Amino acid sequence: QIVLTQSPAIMSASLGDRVTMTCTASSSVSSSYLHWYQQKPGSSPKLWIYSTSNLASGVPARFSGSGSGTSYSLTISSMEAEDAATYYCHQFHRSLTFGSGTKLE
Amino acid sequence: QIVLTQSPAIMSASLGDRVTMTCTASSSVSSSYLHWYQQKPGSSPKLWIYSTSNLASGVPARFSGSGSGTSYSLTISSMEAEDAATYYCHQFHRSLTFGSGTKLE
Amino acid sequence: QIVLTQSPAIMSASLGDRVTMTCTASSSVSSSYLHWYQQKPGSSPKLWIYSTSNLASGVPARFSGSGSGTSYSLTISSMEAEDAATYYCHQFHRSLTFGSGTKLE
Amino acid sequence: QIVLTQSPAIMSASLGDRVTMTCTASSSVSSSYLHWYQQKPGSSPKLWIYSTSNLASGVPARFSGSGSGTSYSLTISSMEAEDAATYYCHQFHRSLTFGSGTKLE
Amino acid sequence: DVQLQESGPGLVKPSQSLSLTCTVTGYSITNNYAWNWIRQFPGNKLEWMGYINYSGTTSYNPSLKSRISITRDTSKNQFFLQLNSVTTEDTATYFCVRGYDYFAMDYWGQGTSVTV
Amino acid sequence: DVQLQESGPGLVKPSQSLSLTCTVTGYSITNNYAWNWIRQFPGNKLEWMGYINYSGTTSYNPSLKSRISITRDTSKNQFFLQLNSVTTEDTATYFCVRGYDYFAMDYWGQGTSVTV
Amino acid sequence: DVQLQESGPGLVKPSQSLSLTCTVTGYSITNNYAWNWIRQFPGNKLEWMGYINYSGTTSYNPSLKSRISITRDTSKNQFFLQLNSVTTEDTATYFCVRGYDYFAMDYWGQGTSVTV
Amino acid sequence: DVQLQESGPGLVKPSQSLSLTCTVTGYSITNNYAWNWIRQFPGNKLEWMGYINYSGTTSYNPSLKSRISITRDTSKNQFFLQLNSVTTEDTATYFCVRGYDYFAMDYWGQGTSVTV
Amino acid sequence: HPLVELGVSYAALLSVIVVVVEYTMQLSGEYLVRLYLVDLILVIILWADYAYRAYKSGDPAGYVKKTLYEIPALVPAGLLALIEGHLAGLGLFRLVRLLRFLRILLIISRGSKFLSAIADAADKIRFYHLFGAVMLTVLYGAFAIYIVEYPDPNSSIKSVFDALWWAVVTATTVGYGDVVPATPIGKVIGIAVMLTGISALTLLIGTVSNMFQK
Amino acid sequence: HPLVELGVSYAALLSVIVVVVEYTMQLSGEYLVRLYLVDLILVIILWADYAYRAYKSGDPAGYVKKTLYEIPALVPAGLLALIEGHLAGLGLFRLVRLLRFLRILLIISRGSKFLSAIADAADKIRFYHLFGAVMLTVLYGAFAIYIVEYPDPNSSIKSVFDALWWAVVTATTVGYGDVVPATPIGKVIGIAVMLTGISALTLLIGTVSNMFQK
Amino acid sequence: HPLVELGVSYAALLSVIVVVVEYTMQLSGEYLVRLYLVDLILVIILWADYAYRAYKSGDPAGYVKKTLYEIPALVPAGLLALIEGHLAGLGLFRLVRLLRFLRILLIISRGSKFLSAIADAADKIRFYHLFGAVMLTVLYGAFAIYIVEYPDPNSSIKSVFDALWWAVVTATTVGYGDVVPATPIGKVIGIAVMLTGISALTLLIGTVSNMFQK
Amino acid sequence: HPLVELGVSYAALLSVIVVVVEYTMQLSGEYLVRLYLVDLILVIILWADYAYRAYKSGDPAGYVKKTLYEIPALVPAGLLALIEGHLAGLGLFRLVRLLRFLRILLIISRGSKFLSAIADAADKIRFYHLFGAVMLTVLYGAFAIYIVEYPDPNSSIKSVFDALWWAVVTATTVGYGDVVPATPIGKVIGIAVMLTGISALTLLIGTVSNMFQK
Ligand SMILES: [K+]
Ligand SMILES: [K+]
Ligand SMILES: [K+]
Ligand SMILES: [K+]
Repeated sequence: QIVLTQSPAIMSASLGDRVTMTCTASSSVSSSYLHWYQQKPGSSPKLWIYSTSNLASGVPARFSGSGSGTSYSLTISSMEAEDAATYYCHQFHRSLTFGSGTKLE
Repeated sequence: QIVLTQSPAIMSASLGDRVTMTCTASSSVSSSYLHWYQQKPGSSPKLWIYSTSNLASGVPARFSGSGSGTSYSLTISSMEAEDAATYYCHQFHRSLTFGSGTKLE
Repeated sequence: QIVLTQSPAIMSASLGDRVTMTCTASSSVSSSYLHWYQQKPGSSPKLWIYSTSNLASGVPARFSGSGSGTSYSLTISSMEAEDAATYYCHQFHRSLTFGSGTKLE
Repeated sequence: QIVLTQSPAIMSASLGDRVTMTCTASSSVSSSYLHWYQQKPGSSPKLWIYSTSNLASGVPARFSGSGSGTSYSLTISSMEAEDAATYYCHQFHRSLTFGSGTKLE
Repeated sequence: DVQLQESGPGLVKPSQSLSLTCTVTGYSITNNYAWNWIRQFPGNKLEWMGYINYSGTTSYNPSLKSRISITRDTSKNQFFLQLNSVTTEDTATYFCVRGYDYFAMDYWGQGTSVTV
Repeated sequence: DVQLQESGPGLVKPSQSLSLTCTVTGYSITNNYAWNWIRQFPGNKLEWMGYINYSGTTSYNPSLKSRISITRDTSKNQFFLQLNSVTTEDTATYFCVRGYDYFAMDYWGQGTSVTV
Repeated sequence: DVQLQESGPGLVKPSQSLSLTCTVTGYSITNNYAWNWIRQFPGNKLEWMGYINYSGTTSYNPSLKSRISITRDTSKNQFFLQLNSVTTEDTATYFCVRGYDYFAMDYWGQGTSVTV
Repeated sequence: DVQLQESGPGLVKPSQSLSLTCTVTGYSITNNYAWNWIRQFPGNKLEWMGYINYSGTTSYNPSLKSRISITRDTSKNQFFLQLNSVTTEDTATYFCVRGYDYFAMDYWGQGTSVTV
Repeated sequence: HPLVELGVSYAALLSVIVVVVEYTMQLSGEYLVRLYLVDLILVIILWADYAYRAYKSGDPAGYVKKTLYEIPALVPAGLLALIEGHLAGLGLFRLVRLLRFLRILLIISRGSKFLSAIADAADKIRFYHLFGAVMLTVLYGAFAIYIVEYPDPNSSIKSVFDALWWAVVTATTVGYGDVVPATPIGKVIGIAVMLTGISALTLLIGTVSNMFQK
Repeated sequence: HPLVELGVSYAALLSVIVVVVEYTMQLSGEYLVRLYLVDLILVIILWADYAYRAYKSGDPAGYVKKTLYEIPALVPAGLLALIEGHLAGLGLFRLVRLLRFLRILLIISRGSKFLSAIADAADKIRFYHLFGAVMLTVLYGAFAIYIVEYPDPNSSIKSVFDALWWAVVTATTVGYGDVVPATPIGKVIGIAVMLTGISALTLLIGTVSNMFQK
Repeated sequence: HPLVELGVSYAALLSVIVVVVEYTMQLSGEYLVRLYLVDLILVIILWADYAYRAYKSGDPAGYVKKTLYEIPALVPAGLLALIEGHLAGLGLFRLVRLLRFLRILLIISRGSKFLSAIADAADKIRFYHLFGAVMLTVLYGAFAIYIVEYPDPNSSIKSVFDALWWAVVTATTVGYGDVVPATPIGKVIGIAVMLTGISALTLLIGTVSNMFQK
Repeated sequence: HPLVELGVSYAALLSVIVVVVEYTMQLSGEYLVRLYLVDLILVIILWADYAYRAYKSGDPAGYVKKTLYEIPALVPAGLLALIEGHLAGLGLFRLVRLLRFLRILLIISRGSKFLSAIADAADKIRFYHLFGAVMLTVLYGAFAIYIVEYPDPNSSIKSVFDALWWAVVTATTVGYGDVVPATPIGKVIGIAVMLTGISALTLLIGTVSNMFQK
């Protein structure tokens, strides 16, 4: 039932900088049911980080997730021309929900 | 149940005399169920007079029966060499019974 | 239940005159259930005017019916040698009934 | 239930002497249910004297049993090289039981 | 083109029941309308006795009911008039008629004379 | 043509039952009338024992009942006399007879001599 | 080889029900995991509607429940989305996804544009 | 010419049940007499355990009852000894015998050594 | 071994029933009484069917005899043959024949005549015919208890009705909480009653059922 | 011979039942009433099926009429034909035809439409169809006692329910200790009731059972 | 999910019955006891059949022994074999043979002799033979409750009769308002009793019915 | 024409039952719950079969686990799958597979293993399997009244037992004078209960009977 806050709703940076994002759940969660999906506008959604730390098979090791209790992150190390995507973070406590999407520019 | 008395138990006479016999029932009877049977010693019994007056098909009109209430008779008119037979009189009130037999000599 | 009065019970007139009859119901009726039958003595009855204002198939337009509430008529315009018939008027309020018959001569 | 005492538990003698044994039941018995079995160590037991006074089919007449009430014997007359066997005496009053065995040497 | 065809006895002794039979042709006793038994006394008067209908149900003249009843031959296409204990008054003519809309016999049978 | 044909033993030891058999010819044991078993003692006296009838039902002498009974061979056309515990008194002659109207044996069997 | 293949209409009048159809290939709707119907609003937001599962049982979004339901074609291997009384807000994009472990759609359908 | 034929294991661990099998030839376990299971301890002593009989019914040694039972193979002609929780004391030799008149095993089986 | 004394005592009770039921057979296997109650019930129906006209047909003696075709019918069934008994007993064997023809004529009349209203089905007789024994037995039953219950003091069973009720009730598998033997003896024979009444009353409903669907 | 008086008196009681049950037939052999309660019960289900929305659909008159496809369905069954009676009686024979088409259309609609509730073809109609007569009879029965029990003073039977209960109960072979005729007369007709209710109620459970084997 | 606790608790009760009924089988599948009550009931009939002459045959000891052909018949059935037990137990195995011949002779005598009561061949034995198990079970049942009802304080069930009554009654589908377990435990096992008694008591009436069709 | 108002009112009551019974179908046609109570009752038997050794096997924890071959057996039936629900709900879909194999192994073990004691007959399952639904329904029934009877003031029905009793009793055609709905509503649904319980409970005894003769 809890709501999600993917700040910044929108944000920018440049090639090389350690990009960061944050999923702040109004209420507690569960280190397990916390996942991250990357969406390239126009295309279809795609899971990117599941269970906080591990990444999808088609994901570059450059990514890393950090969270617990009320906050979790999608931290990186360097951007590209690809990373320009709307990253979403959904949880599953009472029911299912999603976030605003820490859009990357 | 009543008993019968065929007097005389034994008796005689001669050819020509109007032979007579009497059936005296200890108790009342019924003009109907009163019958007379003639038996020639050695042979088999044979009905002779039924319902007081009428006679068997093989009986000579010389016979006649007279009775009512407590007494009935087998009166004749003349004997023969045949008539020498033991005449019986049976009744049927409660059950069936017979008489001593007004034996003729 | 109610009774009917077809006056005149008997009446005359002759070729040309506008013959008239009248069905006077002791009680009210119903413009619908009011009908007129014509009977030629010897033959069988024959419906002639149904539902107060409309006539049978085999009936000459010369006829006309007028009634409402307690009285109805079978008015004509001219007689013939045929019209010489006993016209009846029956109604249906509580049950079924008929009239004395406005006999024509 | 009752117990048995086959004395001597062990005993000797030699060819010629009238060997003797004794079954002393702590309690009374029954001349019938008293029997004597002979066992040659190594082999299998073998009934030898049944019903107090009568012997088995394969038994030499040299044997004889004497008993009643509380005591019974297996007396002989002469030993052999065969008789060298552990003779047992069992009874049946309440239940079934056996004896220590009047071992022969 | 329809047509009722009445037929029947025409003479009986008092207390004896009257049995009338009227056939129907070119139609059916089950379609629509009702079926009547309206007699015509010697006084040329008309007295409606009763009716059975397309469905079956029936109703009689409130006076005669205590002494009558009616039926029909669903298969052969006919109806039956039954009057119990026929006295003298019953002496009259009989008719079977197709009770058209709002009740109005639109087809009459020729006729039958019954004497008592 | 009616004719009873009695037959049977004619000698038994006391306490032993007596079994009599009488056939019938020219008629039937079921039509009408009754069927009797009237014996004749050595004293030429006559004692009626009992009867079965055209239908089947039966009745005996009020004294002997306690020691007798009767039956019939519906098929072969015969009836059966059965006396239990035959003492000396029973020594006599036996007869089977057609019990005609108002009870009157109108046909007698020849006879059978029974000794005890 | 798992692959969801979503398909459907994409235009309807209010109060009218929406009927979506998504096929599945290289797998089965009965093995394991759950099957979702998560739509993407014009605001690129994502709202999960509900899911049926390998067994059959289902659960929806606590808000939409009052106006939705889902099913499946056990034989042809497909599931069905049903929304009753589609207002304007429902205008968005639709997606069917394989709900992998701990709930994480690990396979998405291309997409379908629904207009209201 | 009769003859009992005993056979069986001869080694087990404590608390484990002992299952003995003795066949019979030249006779039947249902005719007459009783069938015993009398063991011989290491002390050459003899202890009768129990018996089944020609009919079937059985009785055991009042002490062992709480821990034993017996049966038979009515068809194959054999009986079965069953002891539950075999401790050390049970270490001995076993024998099956034909219980002749007044109880007197008139036919002994060769033997079997069981160690615990 | 003690139970054999207690257990065999039960056998005795369980044994009587074997007869009470066995006897019930020897009372329903009579081609007579069975076939007589049937022809007496069909007429009782006429005893109120045609002899039930208002108090104006129940006053004209002339009109009942007037119908000399019905009089012989509205008479009995076997209560005509019942008389035959007090006749044959009085050796009036002659008169017996005439009365035999009367029953013969009556069975052809009623039998065939009634079968005129049987135009519906050929089984319109197999029914009652069966309904008979079924009922007879129940009677016999009610009577059984009647004897062993009527005299009893505080025994809910009194009239032949009350004992008859209990019969049907326990034979129709219904049973309520009103009719029940007080003396264990009644309860005893009861075990027989129902053991019978049921089985039979069932063969009844069996056809009743089948006939019901047509 | 005295027993014939006592024994025949019983025959009379045993005789009435023959009619009470015979009559029960002439009340369930009507292809009508039977086929009318069925089409009236299926709709009562709709009377709470579609006309049972919260107090917001039960206020919008516009929306009930809105569904002009259901209104005709949620009307009666035969209570449309019932009217036809007060019509034909008033010679409105013309209007009769139109109303005849309405019942024709209604039977095709409901009949076929309802048969669309899959998983059972021609298996689910034989059911209710039968459930009808079965129930009708029980009714007739309850009514039978109703008449002869309602007026009685201390008679555990009062309402049509209480008399109806006794009916089912004694027809379902159940019977308790609450419902039971006080006047022997009720007990009488009862013998008929159960003699019927049972046999029928059984033919019911017969199919109920078989069908239940799914 | 809480219901699984409450719902499974029911399973337990529903489970015991599975045994109480299963056990009822292991008590009627004995070719013995079954075939022993039958030959003991047939004789109890003789115990009052031939040993019931007035007080003048009941005094002559000489005449009972006089009929040395009946004495062996009017003795027991198995109460002769019952003895065989106290014999074989006492190893009198020799004497066993002789007593075995006695039962052999007795079964040929009675068996064949009794079968001489004409009009029913092989039809009358299948009856009682079956009547046996049927009754046995009911007994076992009555006994079941007997144990769990006799001790109870205010428990309408007392004697073996009262507990036996309840058995038949609930097994004959009758049931009244007198016999009923007070302790829910009795009510429990009861569910088993009837689950059994009925099914069996029915197979009984099944043949009773068919046979009754004569 | 007034009766149609009174008579149709009855139709309504007669109508509800049509559903209460129809619904009873949609509760016994589940290849699941049916096949789950069966495998849970067979184990409850083991819950007292092997886990009922004296207070010396009920103290050694080591010996219960010692038999690692039974532990999996003496666990549940579906109370293992019940858990699967609280799992799939928590998307632990991975763990679901493993637990699916456990039920698969358990059904092969118990199924075949138990059928080792089935050497007697192949129907030793068709029985209980059927005994299930039969019982389920009765439950559903008892529950039906339970709801509409428990709250009622002076209502002889209280516990789930008392309401359960009434169920069996009225479903076994037995019925006494103790269990009976006070509120006419209970009496109502009851008509449905028995209309069901009976038919089913009969199909039960049907096989019980047949099986009884072999
Ligand atoms: K009851
Ligand atoms: K019942
Ligand atoms: K009952
Ligand atoms: K009751």
